Amino acid sequence: GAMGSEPIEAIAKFDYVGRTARELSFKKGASLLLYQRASDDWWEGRHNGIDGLIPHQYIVVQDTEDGVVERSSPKSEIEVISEPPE
Repeated sequence: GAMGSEPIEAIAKFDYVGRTARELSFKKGASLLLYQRASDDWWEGRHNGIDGLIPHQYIVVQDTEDGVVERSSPKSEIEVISEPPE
């Protein structure tokens, strides 16, 4: 960064094969884009034009901004319930 509002970059450090239809598959060295931390183990992100889930333990997130703290932390309950559903 500074990244402002843009998605965070990460690189795959290990190969990963997706085990469900929601999960991205990628090879070590791949460039990944991260939109939002879903949980300690998982991100919502993008690889090769396709949005899906990416496991935290298979990647290295690139440095800096904060900023990134919002996208890097899972959304809290109180944040989600602050607005009605669509």
